[PDB]
Amino acid sequence: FPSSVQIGGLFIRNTDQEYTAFRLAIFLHNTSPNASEAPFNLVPHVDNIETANSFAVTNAFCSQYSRGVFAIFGLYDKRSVHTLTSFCSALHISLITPSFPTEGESQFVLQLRPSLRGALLSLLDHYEWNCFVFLYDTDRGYSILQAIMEKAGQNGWHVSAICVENFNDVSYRQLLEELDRRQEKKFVIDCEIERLQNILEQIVSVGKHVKGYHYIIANLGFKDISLERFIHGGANVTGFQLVDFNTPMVTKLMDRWKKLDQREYPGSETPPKYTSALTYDGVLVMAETFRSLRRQKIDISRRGNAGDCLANPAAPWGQGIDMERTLKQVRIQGLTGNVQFDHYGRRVNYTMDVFELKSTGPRKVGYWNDMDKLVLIQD
Amino acid sequence: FPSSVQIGGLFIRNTDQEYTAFRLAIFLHNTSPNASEAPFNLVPHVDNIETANSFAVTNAFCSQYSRGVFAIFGLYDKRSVHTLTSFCSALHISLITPSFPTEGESQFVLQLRPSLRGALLSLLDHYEWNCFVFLYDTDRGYSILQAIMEKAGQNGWHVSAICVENFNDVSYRQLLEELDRRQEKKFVIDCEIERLQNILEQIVSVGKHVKGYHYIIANLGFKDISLERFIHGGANVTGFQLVDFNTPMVTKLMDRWKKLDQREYPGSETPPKYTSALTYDGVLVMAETFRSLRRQKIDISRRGNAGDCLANPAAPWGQGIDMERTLKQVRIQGLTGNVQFDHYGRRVNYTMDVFELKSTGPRKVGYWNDMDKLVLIQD
Ligand SMILES: *[C@@H]1O[C@H](CO)[C@@H](O[C@@H]2O[C@H](CO)[C@@H](O)[C@H](O)[C@H]2NC(C)=O)[C@H](O)[C@H]1NC(C)=O
Ligand SMILES: *[C@@H]1O[C@H](CO)[C@@H](O[C@@H]2O[C@H](CO)[C@@H](O)[C@H](O)[C@H]2NC(C)=O)[C@H](O)[C@H]1NC(C)=O
Ligand SMILES: *[C@@H]1O[C@H](CO)[C@@H](O[C@@H]2O[C@H](CO)[C@@H](O)[C@H](O)[C@H]2NC(C)=O)[C@H](O)[C@H]1NC(C)=O
Ligand SMILES: *[C@@H]1O[C@H](CO)[C@@H](O[C@@H]2O[C@H](CO)[C@@H](O)[C@H](O)[C@H]2NC(C)=O)[C@H](O)[C@H]1NC(C)=O
Ligand SMILES: *[C@@H]1O[C@H](CO)[C@@H](O)[C@H](O)[C@H]1NC(C)=O
Ligand SMILES: *[C@@H]1O[C@H](CO)[C@@H](O)[C@H](O)[C@H]1NC(C)=O
Repeated sequence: FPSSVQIGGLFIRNTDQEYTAFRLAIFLHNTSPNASEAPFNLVPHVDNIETANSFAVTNAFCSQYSRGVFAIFGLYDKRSVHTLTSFCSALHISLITPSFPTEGESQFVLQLRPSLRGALLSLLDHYEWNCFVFLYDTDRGYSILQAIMEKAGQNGWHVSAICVENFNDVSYRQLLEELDRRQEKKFVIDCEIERLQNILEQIVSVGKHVKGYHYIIANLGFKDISLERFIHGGANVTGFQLVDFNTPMVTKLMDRWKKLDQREYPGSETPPKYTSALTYDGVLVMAETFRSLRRQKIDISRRGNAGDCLANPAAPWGQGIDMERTLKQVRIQGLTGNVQFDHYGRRVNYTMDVFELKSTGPRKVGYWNDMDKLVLIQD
Repeated sequence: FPSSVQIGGLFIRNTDQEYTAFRLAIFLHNTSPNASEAPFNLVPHVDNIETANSFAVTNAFCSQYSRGVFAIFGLYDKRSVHTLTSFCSALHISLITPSFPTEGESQFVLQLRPSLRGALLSLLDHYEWNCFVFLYDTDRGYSILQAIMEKAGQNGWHVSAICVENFNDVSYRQLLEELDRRQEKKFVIDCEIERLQNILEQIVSVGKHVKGYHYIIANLGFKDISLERFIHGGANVTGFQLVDFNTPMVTKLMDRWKKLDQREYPGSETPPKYTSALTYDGVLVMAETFRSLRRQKIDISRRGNAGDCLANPAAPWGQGIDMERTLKQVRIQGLTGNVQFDHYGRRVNYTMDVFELKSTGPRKVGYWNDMDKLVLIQD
């Protein structure tokens, strides 16, 4: 087994913090005082691309492929998910990603991000929502939209779905205005953080951040966002929190996170978002995987592969099958809790806290896990 | 100007008829008795691939790119739209496609298929639908879904959206059953032809093909499908028909179409579907485009380009800009009527007939064009 293991790093636009987390995890691994933890070094070959279109991601993949990576830690969006996952499976180069889960690809894709679908639907039931509007964007695909619209159709919900991509201050006013005329009181928001911040501001500019309005934020990082105004406005706001900041592992990470040079490690100036936590865990998963391969006595090597992604015929890495099988057997504790997978490479046996906004600030009102579903606190 | 022009042909799964149309148009061009029509020959370099995943489409593109094609006539689906359009724009190789329109790509993509969005929404208004279910699949993206759900949210429609991908006879029964319990009477169906045929059968097995049920079929080929049972059942069925079979141009095509050897030209056994008509027009558009380039005295050549799609830096074809600009200026008559485009490469100044199902069979009840919108017949 090699003393150095080559892995790919494929990051896209506005993922500075995630890359900072990637770098920290790798540093902590390579400088570990524990020979058992680090019998090999991780040598990342990284592309940080700002466009993230399909052509550029394909070129990045092929560049990493020719540099002989055994696996790729990679992010994608709607525009690149298909090429990246397709090239990975075709060539048996395992993809480890913190990006939105995707059912299509079923081999060579390990999806660190657990599904929010069940939790979100369970929540809507508990609250007995029947008429609400769904504000959203499509950067992370259409799964949540489809899940909501299907649940709505089977339950006689009157849901008004509205895409807010490319809305300006005017679009919103009009949007928030009409909304005002219909007297919409309940909302589910599913957007990128940047867009989320903006919508929330608009709602506050509108004065619908007061009681009694209710907002459910459909993401895994309730605490990643500033809700000060809503805490003061008095509106209901519910969300999910995958990362538990009151645990030793997260605490220890935070201890180091706060000491990072914010100029050299952009994104360290704020606490890690859930995507950054997922990225850190991804490195933990890869480290465990290579330790396992080593125990299995599988001397991973890509010699003497041509290194050409467009080679005809395609020449898939023969040891890729072992890598992929071993990845999915990983079961470790991470920033995002129990990290464990099914054969499709999807997270299973996981939990997330459910938070509500109270005067005192965010308060935990329960949790959701894939075995018990929604469990609220009660005396 | 070369006497032979190299073009790409990228066809995916179950596109036999479309390729048959492609071949016929090219044959009719190369064997034209008219020197003005054919001052050059069209030399297609074709890939007919059965999987149609992103890896295979990228490899096909690169193979055609290295064979020195000036443009590519290509089909895609949700899985390949991004790679194909991305590679085309990056390398200034114009894509001419009959596939579902896509707003993202704004250069080097000419979209032969006109939008159905306005027509469909106009239709729902005319009929004053407020409560209906939307049966659909996602092979052609989510535009129609989004358009419906947004229109619904702004108009207080109670729409129940249901995706039917991967439904079997059991899924449908349950589906059609529950539907029965809710007493759903009105439906919009937006699926692939194969899936459409199947749903329609299920509905007939259910007995909801009678009066008074209403079905709106959201596609451009009302006549492409067998509705015999519904003609007899007595249900309302409305749809759109882009190709006018009672015109000299279509008639002449049909004259030759029916004489095709159905073994050598699979798909000729039935009348051309609207996608096949679009494919034929695509060749007409390319022929006109090359005739225009010739008049402009633009001696198109890709010498001595490396021919490597993954070349760094990317070396876009310098004459690609002219090709792309000229494509979009094309204005000709085709099987699908007036073929004309805006600078985004989208169809404009087009019309489609609106058909209803009557005892006598399909009867035209009006039309929709992008200037007049919905115009119904009335005494
Ligand atoms: C605001 O959120 C509170 C959360 O407490 C909602 O009240 C809860 O509703 C659930 C389900 O209806 C009950 O099981 C809890 O007992 C309720 N808690 C309390 C303290 O009342 C409330 O419905 C929401 N109100 C609005 C206007 O959105
Ligand atoms: C869910 O995950 C936990 C680990 O986070 C699993 O608990 C472990 O189970 C093993 C047996 O396989 C015990 O030996 C360990 O002591 C447990 N660790 C704990 C409790 O921290 C649990 O088995 C998983 N449940 C599933 C997969 O159904
Ligand atoms: C079935 O379709 C017929 C189409 O004629 C519908 O009747 C038309 O409705 C439109 C708009 O309401 C009117 O402008 C036409 O004058 C109507 N035509 C006729 C002949 O009545 C009818 O509403 C549909 N019925 C059902 C049950 O779906
Ligand atoms: C819509 O398309 C038709 C062609 O199908 C255009 O009609 C032509 O207009 C030109 C002037 O540019 C006339 O010289 C031709 O005689 C017309 N051909 C016909 C009527 O068959 C029409 O201009 C287009 N309208 C638009 C683009 O607004
Ligand atoms: C050393 O690393 C191995 C593998 O990660 C682990 O089992 C062990 O607990 C570590 N030892 C210490 C002292 O942390
Ligand atoms: C010959 O082709 C040119 C260009 O397509 C066209 O303008 C002309 O009408 C054609 N002539 C005949 C007789 O069809």
